[PDB]
Amino acid sequence: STAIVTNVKHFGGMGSALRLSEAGHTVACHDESFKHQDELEAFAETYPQLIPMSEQEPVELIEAVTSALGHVDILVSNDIAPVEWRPIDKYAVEDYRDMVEALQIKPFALANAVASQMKRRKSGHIIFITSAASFGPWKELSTYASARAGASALANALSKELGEHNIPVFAIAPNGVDSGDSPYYYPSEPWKTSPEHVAWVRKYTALQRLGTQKELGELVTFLASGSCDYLTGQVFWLAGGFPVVERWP
Amino acid sequence: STAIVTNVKHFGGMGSALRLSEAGHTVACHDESFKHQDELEAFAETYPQLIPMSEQEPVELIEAVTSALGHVDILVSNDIAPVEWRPIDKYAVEDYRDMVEALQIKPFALANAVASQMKRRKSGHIIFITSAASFGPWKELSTYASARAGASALANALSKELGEHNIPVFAIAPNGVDSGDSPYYYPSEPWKTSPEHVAWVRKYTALQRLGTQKELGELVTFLASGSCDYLTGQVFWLAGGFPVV
Amino acid sequence: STAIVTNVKHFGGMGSALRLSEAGHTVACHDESFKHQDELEAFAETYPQLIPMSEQEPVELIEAVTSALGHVDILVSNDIAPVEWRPIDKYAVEDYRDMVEALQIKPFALANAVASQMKRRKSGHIIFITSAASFGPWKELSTYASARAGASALANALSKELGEHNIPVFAIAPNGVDSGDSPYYYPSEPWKTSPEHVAWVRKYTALQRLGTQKELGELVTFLASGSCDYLTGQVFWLAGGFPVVERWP
Amino acid sequence: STAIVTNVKHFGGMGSALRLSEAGHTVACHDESFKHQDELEAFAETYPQLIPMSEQEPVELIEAVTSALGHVDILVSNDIAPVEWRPIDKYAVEDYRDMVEALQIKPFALANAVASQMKRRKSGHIIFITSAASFGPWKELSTYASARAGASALANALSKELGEHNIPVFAIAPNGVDSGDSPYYYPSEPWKTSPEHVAWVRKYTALQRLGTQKELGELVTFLASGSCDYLTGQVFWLAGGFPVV
Ligand SMILES: CCOC(=O)C[C@H](O)CC#N
Ligand SMILES: CCOC(=O)C[C@H](O)CC#N
Ligand SMILES: [Cl-]
Ligand SMILES: [Cl-]
Repeated sequence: STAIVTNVKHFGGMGSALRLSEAGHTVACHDESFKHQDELEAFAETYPQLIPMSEQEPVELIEAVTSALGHVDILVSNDIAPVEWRPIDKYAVEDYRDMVEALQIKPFALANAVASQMKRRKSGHIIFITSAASFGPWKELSTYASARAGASALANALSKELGEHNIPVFAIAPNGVDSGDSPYYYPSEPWKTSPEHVAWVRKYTALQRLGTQKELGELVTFLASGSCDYLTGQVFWLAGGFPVVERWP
Repeated sequence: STAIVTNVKHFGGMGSALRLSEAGHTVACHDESFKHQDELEAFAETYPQLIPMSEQEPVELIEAVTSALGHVDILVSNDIAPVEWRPIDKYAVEDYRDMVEALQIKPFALANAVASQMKRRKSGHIIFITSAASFGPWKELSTYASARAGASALANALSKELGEHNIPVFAIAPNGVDSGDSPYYYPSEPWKTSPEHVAWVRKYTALQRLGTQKELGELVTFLASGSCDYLTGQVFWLAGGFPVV
Repeated sequence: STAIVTNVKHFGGMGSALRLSEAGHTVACHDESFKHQDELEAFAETYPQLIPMSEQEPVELIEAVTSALGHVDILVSNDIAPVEWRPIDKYAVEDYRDMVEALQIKPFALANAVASQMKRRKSGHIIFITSAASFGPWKELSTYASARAGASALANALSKELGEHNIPVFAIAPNGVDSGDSPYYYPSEPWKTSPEHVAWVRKYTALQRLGTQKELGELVTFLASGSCDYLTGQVFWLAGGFPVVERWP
Repeated sequence: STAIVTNVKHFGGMGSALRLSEAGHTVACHDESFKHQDELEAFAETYPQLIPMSEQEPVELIEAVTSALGHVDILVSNDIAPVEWRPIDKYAVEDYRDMVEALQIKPFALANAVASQMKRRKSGHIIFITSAASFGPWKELSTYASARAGASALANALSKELGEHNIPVFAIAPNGVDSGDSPYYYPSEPWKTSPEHVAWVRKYTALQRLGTQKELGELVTFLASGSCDYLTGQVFWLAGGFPVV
């Protein structure tokens, strides 16, 4: 079993890669910083179980992995963009097109690049990492919440055509997952150290804590194992019960 | 009260434009065919209570309506694109982009173009016509279902920020709505006439029939009326109960 | 067209009755207080357009209305119970059975009592008034949120069998609808006068205000008019955008 | 780690009990047939790693497990009732009550009976097995679909208060899961053997097959493991993609 995890330094990247690899997948990793050989080889050295790739674009990346490693069994599309908290009327149309490019077009392109090989052998798994923002409580996140919805609905829709070929498709919609040094989307500073951030979390999530990288990695790996292919199409709300609101004053 | 309905000859266009008009709104209309003065004039003669514009892109359409009728109270973004049933590996990436542009970037642009003047007047209603295909039963409809889902979520997201400025936002997600001569998406031929289509509609929908332009128009007109602003954010599933098994 | 509205003094009762009647329905009204003729006739006097009934139980009530007025076209099941904000382990099983009796069994019994006459003439509308609590943000409302869900799912399920008979079925799930002198569920004191209650509302709803009885009545009446039978099965979230949560600290 | 699985011979019972056991939980089992020492003993011989109880009602079942194995870490409320396809006007009101009691009051009672000891230990997992029939495509299933929806919402509601005490709550809503000899709800005869059933499953579900007890059991065991507590509140749609059109 060979896996691709994208943007491996951010968001759900490391949880996914590290846990897939503990389980025994062979894990090829994409990141933007891997443009640079200095960065690539420092990651390889830091994590000798993982296989970093330099390729950046979807068709590029799939083919390199296929040639180097024989075929792609598991695709984890771990998509990122910075959130821009503007009122609607202060965006340009181009800003949404960029957001949609990074969050919705991307996972479609990776799924387009890899499907035919997966269909041909009647096996594969496909996992999009999206966001609990999809139909959520926030305001002034309109470009971000909607693009994430497009992505979650894509996974569900793909699940229905790819069933005949024995290929499960899933979407994982997180909130409040600790991201360590990564700014996407809950870095340990400030979320783990600033007393207000710590309090906001305790207020508004049912479990009263951040979720861990391990919990997200454990999920990606459960879905990829083939123990429960029958859940195909599921959007998973990986949000620790967020939001909760307290009883009336 | 001034309204804009886009792509007026297709999908929920006529339903929406005609009902708004009966209700006393001044309804400006957009459509691709109004590029051609020829077609525009034919429309205006047939529909003296509607006012068809030639303008095609969102900002010029909004500016032109604003300048000739003096402020948009109501936007109905009636969005359409040719659905092509294909398996995921047979599409060009560029085909998804085109489909997202017509079904998803376009309602954003129209909202983006009208939002600041509605906030200033603290008054307005915004309606996206999307689709019941979002998270639906279909296969090989992946581009369409997902683009339409993006558009529905956009309506919900905007309702949340625009509430504060007294501006309700809605999506209407149809299936099986009669589109007359238009092929977007259930044209009278064949859906009303071919025995085998009539029976498919009768089997997989609860009311056992197609929805009408009057039903669609009546919903748009109620939403826009100011009578039930407190539904803001809602996705209405206009599908007569589809599917049934 | 003849309508029944239940518990007419509470919740969505008056909005429903008054607006149905403005539209030209003949409106028969049920309330618990109508047990007492003193209360009945004061309501009749106060509102001469409306027809109060004394009957309390579903079979009882339907038959009286049918005999007095010829047939029932529109059923508005406007169901109430006091919410009890306990932790789960502090309920008795009986407390949930009571809640389920008042919120879920009741609307089923009224729909059971009236269906056959509606099926026979191939016309009718059925409206349950439930609650946005159904899958909501609250805690320690567990008996209340779930019973309301049972009721909303009932409406949807009934819509699918009653389509062949041209009978639309809907569920209206409110939050924060001003209820005047009624304690179910947002009385004007304190919600309209106490500065904290007013503030909580501004914090957490998108429109930053209570919803009105008129807005709810306008909806029941729109659905009953037959202008848009094609929405059958809809659960309407009549909650003014609740909940919203502010940007990160 | 101690678990309880109810109605163990039906629906998701064996899936759940057997997988939990393989994972090192001590699994107590309940079932109507364990009224009769006869049947209980036959079960215990066949399944030496499972421990069947005779107790029938929620509080005695919980007390008896607590006293013989010393604290319930895991509740799996595997709920069942005979579905009778009838139109709304043909049911007795009392038939809805019975259906609500078995599918909805029962998981409440079991949760109600175990919650305080889990809060004290700040440790526990609670899983309801419900149904994909909630807001589904079926007609004349009104009592069943609604009772199951009540049960699913109960899981979500409890997750919200029990979070604070470190106790995750879940529902699993199945369709088309092989139930072996059990008639709740897809027995091997006929669903595995009759040509016409095999083809219906093949047509209306995306994976074109029935789910297995191993798949169900693997989900329960993952949820209960402590590995992904942050999903708490989730309704898992275990339906292989049903329906498709
Ligand atoms: C705008 C706040 O961010 C989120 O909603 C969640 C984020 O997208 C994913 C995580 N963790
Ligand atoms: C427990 C708080 O009450 C609600 O959720 C809304 C209420 O049930 C209906 C209204 N208005
Ligand atoms: Cl349509
Ligand atoms: Cl099942």
